[PDB]
Amino acid sequence: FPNTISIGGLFMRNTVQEHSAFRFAVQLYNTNQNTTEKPFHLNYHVDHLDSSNSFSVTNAFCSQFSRGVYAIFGFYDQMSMNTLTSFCGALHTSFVTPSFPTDADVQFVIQMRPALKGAILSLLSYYKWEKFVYLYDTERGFSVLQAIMEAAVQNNWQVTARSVGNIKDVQEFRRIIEEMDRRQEKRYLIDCEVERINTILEQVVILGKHSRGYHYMLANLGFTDILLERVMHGGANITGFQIVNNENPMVQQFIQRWVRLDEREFPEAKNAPLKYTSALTHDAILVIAEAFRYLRRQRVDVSAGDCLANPAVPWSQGIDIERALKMVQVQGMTGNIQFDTYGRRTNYTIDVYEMKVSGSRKAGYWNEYERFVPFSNRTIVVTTILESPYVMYYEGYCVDLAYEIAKHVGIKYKLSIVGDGKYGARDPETKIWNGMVGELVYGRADIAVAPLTITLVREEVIDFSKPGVATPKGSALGTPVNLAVLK
Amino acid sequence: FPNTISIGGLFMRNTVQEHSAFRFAVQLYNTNQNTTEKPFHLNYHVDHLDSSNSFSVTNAFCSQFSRGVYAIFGFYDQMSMNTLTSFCGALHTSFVTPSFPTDADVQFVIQMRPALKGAILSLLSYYKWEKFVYLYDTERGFSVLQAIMEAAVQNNWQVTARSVGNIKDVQEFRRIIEEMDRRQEKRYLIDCEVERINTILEQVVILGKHSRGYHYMLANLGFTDILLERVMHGGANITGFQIVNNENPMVQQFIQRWVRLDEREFPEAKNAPLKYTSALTHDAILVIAEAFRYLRRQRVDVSAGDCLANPAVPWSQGIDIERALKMVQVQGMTGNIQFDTYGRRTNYTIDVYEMKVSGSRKAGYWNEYERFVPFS
Repeated sequence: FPNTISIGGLFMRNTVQEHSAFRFAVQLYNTNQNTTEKPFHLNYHVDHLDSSNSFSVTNAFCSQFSRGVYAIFGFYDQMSMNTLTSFCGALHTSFVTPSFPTDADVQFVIQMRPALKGAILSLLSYYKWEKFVYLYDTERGFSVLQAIMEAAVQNNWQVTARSVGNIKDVQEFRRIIEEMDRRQEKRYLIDCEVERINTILEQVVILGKHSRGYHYMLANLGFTDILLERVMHGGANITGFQIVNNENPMVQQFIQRWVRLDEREFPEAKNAPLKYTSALTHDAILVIAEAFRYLRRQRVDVSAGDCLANPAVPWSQGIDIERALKMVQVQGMTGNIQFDTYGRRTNYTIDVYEMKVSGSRKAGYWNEYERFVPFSNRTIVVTTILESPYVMYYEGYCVDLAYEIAKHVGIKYKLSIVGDGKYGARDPETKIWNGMVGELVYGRADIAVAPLTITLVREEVIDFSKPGVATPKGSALGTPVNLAVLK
Repeated sequence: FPNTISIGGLFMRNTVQEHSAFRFAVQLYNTNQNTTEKPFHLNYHVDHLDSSNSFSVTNAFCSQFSRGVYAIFGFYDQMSMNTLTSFCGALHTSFVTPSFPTDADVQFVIQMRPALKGAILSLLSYYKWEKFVYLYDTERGFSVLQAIMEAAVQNNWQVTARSVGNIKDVQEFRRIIEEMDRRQEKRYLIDCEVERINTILEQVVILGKHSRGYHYMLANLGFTDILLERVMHGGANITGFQIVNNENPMVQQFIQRWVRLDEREFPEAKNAPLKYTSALTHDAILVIAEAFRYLRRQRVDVSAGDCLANPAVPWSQGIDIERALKMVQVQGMTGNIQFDTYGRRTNYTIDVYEMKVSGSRKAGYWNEYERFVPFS
């Protein structure tokens, strides 16, 4: 068995705290005095790669491979995931990563990040969500999206799915929020990156939808990195998922020893909140150390060419190292760590937090076997037209009719005069309705108590009561308004 | 100058007819008896990619690079474009591709699928499309989506965009169509693949939303590969784009010599409709031949290691080959062929077809300088 074991490290951009955690964990493993805990020295060959250039990624991976490594700890993005995964699976080199788990079943990859699909489904079942929105981007895989769609089909849910990964203008976010609010959707499920979640939440705050009655389920293990002070001040319900529990004594020790690090040699240390990815990196170091100690104990011989060989010769010892890595049983900052045959984590203990007015609170926890266990009248827009004797400065015949109708039906109504001041007609060129007909067809109003003449063209886009009151087609107010008009 | 020019071929899955067209065009160039037309013998080395294992793609590209190739004709998709483009740019190896043009500006890649942004925008402005649906997928890049959104912001349109790339259940298509119909959306822009376009058209036919009052603009070259008879009987307006003019004498001669080929030697050539990708492959052979003939004429010397050498030193003659490939002005099956500094088509004409009940009719043509010119 070698006296010193070297591993490769692959870090992307915007990844500085994780690098510090990696180096600090290696230093901690080396510094251990007990020979049993540290039977061999550990070395790293950290390198930085740009996922936007596959050539550079291949060169970095091949430098790591040629220099001689036993395992590679690295990050991959949706762009560079394929290259690293395929090369690692082809050359028989285990790849420990804390990034998003791969959708497909691939060997020689150990993913430190637990999957959120089961927890999300369990929370949706617990909260009894039968109809909601799902704003998603495909930067962490399609597993969650496919699971949500399959569950909705099976359970006959009403999920409004929207891909927000390609949106670069916040006005589109505002339009989406307004359109979905007009449909009376109180429940959102945001499965996006931290910055995208922040943008969506801030657009919500400006739109003023953070009041009571709104529930936001942030499907991201970045609850600490999400800015929601405004939203908690609003009073809306927020549900989040986390894996690093501050009450764990190991986490407390790691944090207390992590703060005293100088910001020069360990940048970002003791400056910003500890990202969960850093905990995953520390746990990855622990997993590698335990696996290699197990390999040494069992007296397994371990001991490099080029990536591009037509007769690709895999390591005879690669399978042994992969098996040793995947059979590990350790306790780390993220709890129990166990991997199945495909390198995915098992025995999750995801902490489910329910944000309260005072602050964040632990709602409960989710495990693979115990499932989830807890720790415990809108104003209706009435579009009208300014025309005597129907509407005057409001008072008039139509105002009285609207008051009577809103009395016969149980509703609260707010009048609004159409900005363009037109009754309505289809433009022959652009096929765009205007006036109150346009307001009703496009959902900007719920009812039009105005002298709208009943016509064949209009009857095909909206529903008229008896001699008439107009409503958008398919609305729930059609029959009540008709009956009120009768009486 | 070498007496024999060798090129590489990288053909992904479902690329049989393009392979046959590649071989046939190379044979046609070689069989020419004119001394000036064929000053060298053209050889090709064909490999088939998997496109789903980056290791396989890199292995194939490195085999091609090592065996010795002056140019590489190939295909790529969104899941293998980055690898081939990066390797070709780094090693100064020209990559002639009929695939979708890259969103970003990259070097050492000659793309000859004309961009549809200008034609689509011109048609939208000409038809007064100030409110329409936009069903798109990202299998050919985000260029069209970005152009449409910028145009909507600038012109105050009311585009309703929907990414149908990740939809695998037709019920989602039906729900989307029903929702847009409840909002009185009569005009659609479907920038999707041929299979997804066919699925969407099947859904609209099932829902009956193909009457005389609906207009569908299929923003995808390959108008002949889309099943439109069912929607044709409905009477809805359908607009499509093409780059191969069937009445072109060169296309006529190629078809005449192309339908009388052995089905064993040239599979898919007979009893199948020519794809625009095959025409682009033939035009790519024309471009390569013209570029190397020009290089020979100017007495430019052109004449290889491994992919991953640190530092990777590009070979000095790659600049000259790329420059000679990008300065060609040749008339092929897809009309005029010229390239700008970034290896994209210029001075290209896109035929706009409005399909009627009687049959498809060439409504007009679009050019960069002269915009949409209807025939009336």
